[PDB]
Amino acid sequence: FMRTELAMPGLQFLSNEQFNQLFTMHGTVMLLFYATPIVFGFANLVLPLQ
Amino acid sequence: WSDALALGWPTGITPEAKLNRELWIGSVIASFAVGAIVWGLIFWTSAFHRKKATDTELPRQFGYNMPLELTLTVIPFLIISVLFYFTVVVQERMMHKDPNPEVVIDVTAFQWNWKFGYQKIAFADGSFDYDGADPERKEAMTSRPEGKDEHGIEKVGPIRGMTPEDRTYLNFDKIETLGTSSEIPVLVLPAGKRIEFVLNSADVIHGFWVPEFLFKRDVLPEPKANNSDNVFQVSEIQQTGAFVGRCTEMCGTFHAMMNFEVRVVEPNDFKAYIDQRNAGKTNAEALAAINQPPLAITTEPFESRRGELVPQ
Amino acid sequence: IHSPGAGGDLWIMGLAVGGLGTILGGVNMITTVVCMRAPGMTMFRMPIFT
Amino acid sequence: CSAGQISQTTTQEPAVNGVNAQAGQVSLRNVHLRAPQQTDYVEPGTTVELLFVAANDSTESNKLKSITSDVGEVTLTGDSTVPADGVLIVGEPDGQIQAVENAEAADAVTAEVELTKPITNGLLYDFTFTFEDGETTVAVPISAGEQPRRPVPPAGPG
Amino acid sequence: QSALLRTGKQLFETSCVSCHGANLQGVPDRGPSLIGTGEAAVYFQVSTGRMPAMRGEAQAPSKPPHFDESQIDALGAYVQANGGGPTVPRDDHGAVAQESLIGGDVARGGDLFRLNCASCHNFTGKGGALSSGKYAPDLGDANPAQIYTAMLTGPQNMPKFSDRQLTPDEKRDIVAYVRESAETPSYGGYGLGGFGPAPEGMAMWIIGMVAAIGVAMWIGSRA
Amino acid sequence: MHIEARLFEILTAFFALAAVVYAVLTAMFATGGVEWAGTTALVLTTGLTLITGTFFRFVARRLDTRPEDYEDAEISDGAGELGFFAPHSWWPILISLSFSTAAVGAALWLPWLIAAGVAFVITSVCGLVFEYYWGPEKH
Ligand SMILES: CC(C)=CCC/C(C)=C/CC/C(C)=C/CC/C(C)=C/CC/C(C)=C\CC/C(C)=C/CC/C(C)=C/CC/C(C)=C/CC/C(C)=C/CC1=C(C)C(=O)c2ccccc2C1=O
Ligand SMILES: CCCCCCCCCCCCCCCC(=O)O[C@H](COC(=O)CCCCCCC[C@@H](C)CCCCCCCCC)COP(=O)(O)O[C@H]1[C@H](O)[C@H](O)[C@H](O)[C@@H](O)[C@@H]1O
Ligand code: HEC
Ligand code: HEC
Ligand SMILES: *C[C@@H](COC(=O)CCCCCCCCCCCCCCC)OC(=O)CCCCCCCC[C@@H](C)CCCCCCCC
Ligand SMILES: *C(=O)CCCCCCCCCCCCCCC
Ligand SMILES: [Cu+2]
Ligand SMILES: [Cu+2]
Repeated sequence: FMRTELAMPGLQFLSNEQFNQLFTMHGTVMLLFYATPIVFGFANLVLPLQ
Repeated sequence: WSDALALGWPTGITPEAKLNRELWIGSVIASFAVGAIVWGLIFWTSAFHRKKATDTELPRQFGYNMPLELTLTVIPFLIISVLFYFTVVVQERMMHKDPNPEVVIDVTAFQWNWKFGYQKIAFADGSFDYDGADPERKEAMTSRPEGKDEHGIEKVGPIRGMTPEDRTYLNFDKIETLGTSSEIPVLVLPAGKRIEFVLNSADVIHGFWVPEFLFKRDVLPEPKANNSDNVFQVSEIQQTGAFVGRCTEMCGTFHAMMNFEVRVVEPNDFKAYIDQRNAGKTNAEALAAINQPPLAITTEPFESRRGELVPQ
Repeated sequence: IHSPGAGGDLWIMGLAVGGLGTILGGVNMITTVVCMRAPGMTMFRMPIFT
Repeated sequence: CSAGQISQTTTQEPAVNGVNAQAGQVSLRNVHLRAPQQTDYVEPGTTVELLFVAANDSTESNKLKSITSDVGEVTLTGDSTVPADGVLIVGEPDGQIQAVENAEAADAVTAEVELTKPITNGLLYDFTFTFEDGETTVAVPISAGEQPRRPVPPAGPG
Repeated sequence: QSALLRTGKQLFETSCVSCHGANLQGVPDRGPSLIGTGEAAVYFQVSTGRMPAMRGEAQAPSKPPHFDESQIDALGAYVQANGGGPTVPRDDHGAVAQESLIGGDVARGGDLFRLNCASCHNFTGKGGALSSGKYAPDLGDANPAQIYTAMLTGPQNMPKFSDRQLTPDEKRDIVAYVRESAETPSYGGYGLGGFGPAPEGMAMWIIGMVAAIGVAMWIGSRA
Repeated sequence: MHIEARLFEILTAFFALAAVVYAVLTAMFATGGVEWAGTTALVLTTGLTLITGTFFRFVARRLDTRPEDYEDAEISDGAGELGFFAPHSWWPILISLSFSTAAVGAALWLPWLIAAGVAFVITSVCGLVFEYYWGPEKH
């Protein structure tokens, strides 16, 4: 959604605050809800095995 | 070749910007050399395929090369130490803090636009008997004799005896080039002079960044109380003309709509502009009078409409 | 004062809840390595990932 | 996505009686009529005031305010060419603060209309505000700015 | 006042010109024009802290005030001078009147509140939900001056109750009822919010039914 | 547990050095003297590592070399009764749900929901802790 909006100079389909929420939650989700929880996902996966 | 190798760094317009660009070119050259050698190593060890001629015999199975490890952990330290020395010498000219600025601009950045005060002007050649106002810096000391209770509390104030709604840290000036949502502010500066910027934020943190200054600073609400050196100087601005400037820290929803301009004009043009602003006139009127486009030519105050598909 | 909405608050508490799970997960992996190990796996022979 | 491009808060008119007419370079704000009426209509031949604020949008100015007259013969006493990246406050809307309390160009461009036609509160009456840039019909209302209730007679049950 | 107007303009310039130009004309599609809104509207909004709004959404939420009493007065005076409109009530000294706004009659205030206010807020001043993302805030936090100015001006989706529609006496009575309902202790135990059926059913199903089921598990056997 | 303790001892040494140098170079050469945020954080992460390493060192000195910590140890040496490891349990999800209720109560400032979530957290933690100690029903 950020990419589609940023492809053109105008605000085609997003609003200023809707875009602002996107990188907050994208940055949040990807880091804290995908990247940090999956180190313990891999740890739980193989660390006892290893 | 330099422009392409700069990776889209604008050619600076100040001595500090030029020096920073040179440091960036050097550091990018070093980084590309390191990347080239490492990518060569990777694409050359990719030539160590499992050759079908490899019989039932596993590789050398060595690992554990102490001298090679020592060499490749010594050289990176040398590289980064050279880069650090260059960084420090360049940093030294990040804020020389010359106690004799040629023009001082009070840059106060509120929610979603800018305002420029022209706190003081003192040309080295001798001119501009001008100064900032500061009658309007009125405090908000909540030092009432008594509060809700009957006696005893005599509350002074939450923070250092004052209230968060203080705004005393802000400074105000006679000539204010306030930027409206439909009128991009154009701070006009004399060419060839030393320009100091005293940076402040009315409401929230955001960031003053003139991309062609090759330098940004974060206008914070109360930099003095936050141990932030908001005020920063620029030794000179060689090239004239209009240079875009942008907001480079989170301001709120309209963080992308805080663009401004820093129009560098000749010292005589600045004389005329400041005289005509002392006379009752707006920034656009003064620009037109000094025969320079009134509206920001590098950017527009684009639509206040929430977007394209909104029904007007 | 700025960003007064509920979404901002839910974000703050959502990280606090998720943060605790990350902290507790760190206690398991660090305690697992320190305590639970094979009879011959010394600390300098456990794999690099562990 | 209640904070998208079509947002309630952003798409709001001011909670004021006067209408808004952005047509033309100069934008009209809180344009209403002060026409205190004691009965069904404000009878023709009685002068009532036309309050509004003309705010200039472009600083490059449209300070003329040529005629701004319609059915009612609106006359602009103390007319002046104020709007230049600024405001022109024709009259004194109820509650207006006397920011000066002195005769600055006498009245501040007060617009008054001799009706020549009955008007009453609750109706909309077209007024053509014409600056040198252009002309715009505004459909001004009647506003009882700060006047309290007029005592309705007590009712005798029947 | 001259200096008050100057201070109000100063604060306006560095607070809200991004949403209503220096002329107070509304910025198209960011904020409405402040011409005619009035000192009362400015006081209500800024004192409640609602207005220095940092997002465009269904409803601008309330939040801690961004200006003290003197600065709020400066903003209100500046906006009144620019546009001219309703003025916040004030007492003999000059400060915003709050105790004076407590109407003597409270049954009349309650009847008026139920006819007009409870429509969307609640029986006893709690909040209520509105069409799409909007809501009526709970009145417990509003002081008498804020309640009176909230009636006097329609902030957003609240009908604007002019003085002719609700004369200052009726508005004072409504303020008195609001304060009484907010500060009145709940007779007959903890008042579960103010909403009866939903909080009460939840409290039943949790407290009473967990107690009953746990006591049944204690008395009886598992098999 | 010699290496286990030494890891934290090394970390403590590094963090103590970092805290000291930060405090000195911030008390002098900073805009407003000691930063008091980075300084305190560095001091108390030094404390984190110091506590953990001190406990590990106490344990290492109190313990004879384990098969785990002993090079050249056969599997039979460590073979024996491993301790209790909790089998299947559905109390963790209830604890997480109760803490989520308390968290949403804190976010949406709902004191009633905060109280309910805290009560549920107490109940769920009690269930988890008592899971393997609750005796048979006595009828
Ligand atoms: C319900 C059932 C067993 C049906 C059998 C299948 C059948 C013959 C269906 C034909 C009828 C049809 C068409 C049914 C579909 C919909 C339906 C049930 C309509 C009729 C509704 C009716 C008259 C009776 C249903 C009553 C019923 C069995 C409710 C669930 C009761 C149970 C097992 C509760 C769990 C026990 C327990 C510890 C409860 C307390 C814990 C909490 C908080 C549970 C969640 C919770 C509940 C359960 C509330 O009721 C509630 C009410 C108001 C506010 C909040 C809550 C709330 O949070
Ligand atoms: C066996 C029965 C056991 C029952 C327990 C009884 C609890 C006793 C509570 C304390 C004594 C009685 C208080 C009576 C006086 C009183 O009413 O208490 C209010 C407080 O109220 C709150 O805030 C809540 C505070 C949180 C603690 C209480 C929460 C208990 C809940 C959890 C019990 C029900 C179970 C529900 C489970 C939910 C989970 C579902 C899964 C306090 O004033 P205040 O805080 O200012 O209320 C505002 C006005 O002012 C203002 O105008 C008004 O406008 C409002 O803003 C108002 O809040
Ligand atoms: C929907 C119709 C509506 C009715 C009629 C109405 N209100 Fe409201 N009220 C609202 C809405 C919507 C808001 C939100 C305004 C805002 O946030 O700017 C509000 C806000 C308020 C506030 C602000 C509270 C705070 O803490 O910010 C008060 C006080 C208030 N109303 C009291 C009253 C009183 C007194 C009446 C007397 C009849 C009344 N209301 C009638 C809907 C209504
Ligand atoms: C875009 C962000 C925004 C900023 C920042 C902002 N406003 Fe507003 N203003 C709005 C919006 C949107 C409304 C109508 C919806 C609402 O009030 O929630 C409004 C309405 C108002 C109203 C009520 C109008 C009426 O008719 O009831 C007043 C008074 C007001 N603003 C004054 C101010 C003052 C004073 C400030 C500076 C302290 C300010 N505003 C800052 C956007 C803003
Ligand atoms: C503004 C428009 C544009 O955005 C979109 O259209 C994206 C919508 C994505 C689809 C969302 C569906 C709702 C979630 C369903 C989850 C399963 C529920 C069944 C089980 C109980 O759209 C909008 O109007 C709003 C867009 C924002 C939507 C946010 C959704 C946030 C999800 C959150 C409530 C958590 C979901 C729980 C998932 C549980 C499954 C794992 C256990
Ligand atoms: C409404 O007011 C908020 C609009 C938010 C705009 C951005 C859209 C985010 C959607 C991401 C996916 C949500 C979670 C998906 C769960 C299945
Ligand atoms: Cu910015
Ligand atoms: Cu900003």
